[PDB]
Amino acid sequence: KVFGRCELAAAMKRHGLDNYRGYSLGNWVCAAKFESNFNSQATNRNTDGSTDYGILQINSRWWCNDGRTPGSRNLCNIPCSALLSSDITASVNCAKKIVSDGNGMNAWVAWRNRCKGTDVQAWIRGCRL
Repeated sequence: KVFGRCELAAAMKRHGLDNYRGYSLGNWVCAAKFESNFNSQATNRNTDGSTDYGILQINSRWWCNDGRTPGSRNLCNIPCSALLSSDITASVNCAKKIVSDGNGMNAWVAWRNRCKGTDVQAWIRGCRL
C-alpha cells in the first residue's frame, strides 16, 4: 500500500509513535518518506547480502528473518515479509525496539541524512490529527 502523508501520520500516531523516545511524529513520517516513499512493499538489497523491508526499511541482518541472511539475529522475532503488510503494526513494533537500542533514529540512514536537523514538523502540517 502506498500511503498518503497524513494517513500515515495518523496511523503512526495511533500506534504510539509520536514522541516515542523523544522523537516527534514528523521525524517518523520524514523517515518513511525517504526510506520507502511511503510504500509498505519497498525492498532493497544491500551489499552485505542483507535486505531492507517495508515503510521503514528494516534490515534483515538483525531485525527480522528472511531466510537468506546468514547470521541473521532476528531481534524483532518476525518474518521480514510481515513488514510489507498494509497494516503497519509490525513495522511499528519493530521500529520501537530499534530506536530504543542506543543510536536512536540514527539507525536510519535517510533519517540521519535527510530529516535530522530539518523542520520535520512540516511533514504533519495540514493533517487532521
